Amino acid sequence: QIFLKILPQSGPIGGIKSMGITTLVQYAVGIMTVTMTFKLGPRKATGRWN
Amino acid sequence: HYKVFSPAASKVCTISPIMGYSTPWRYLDFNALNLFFSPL
Repeated sequence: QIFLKILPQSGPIGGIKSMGITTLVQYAVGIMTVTMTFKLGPRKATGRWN
Repeated sequence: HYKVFSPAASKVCTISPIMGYSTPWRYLDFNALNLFFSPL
């Protein structure tokens, strides 16, 4: 399993008038590329007429 | 016998009456795709 989340970022804290603990509004995007290999077996030989 | 094949003609016929020779020999004919491939 591949777990993804966005690392939270803290809001400003300091001389501003009672900001309080907040979190920066951040969302993540990306391109997830998956490559699967499949072993493949040859078709069985056939001797039918039809 | 080598025979002469030559019918009489005058109903639609060829441009001209045909003629040829028939030989005592037989020959092989396998000019067909389905002879080499089964349906499968």
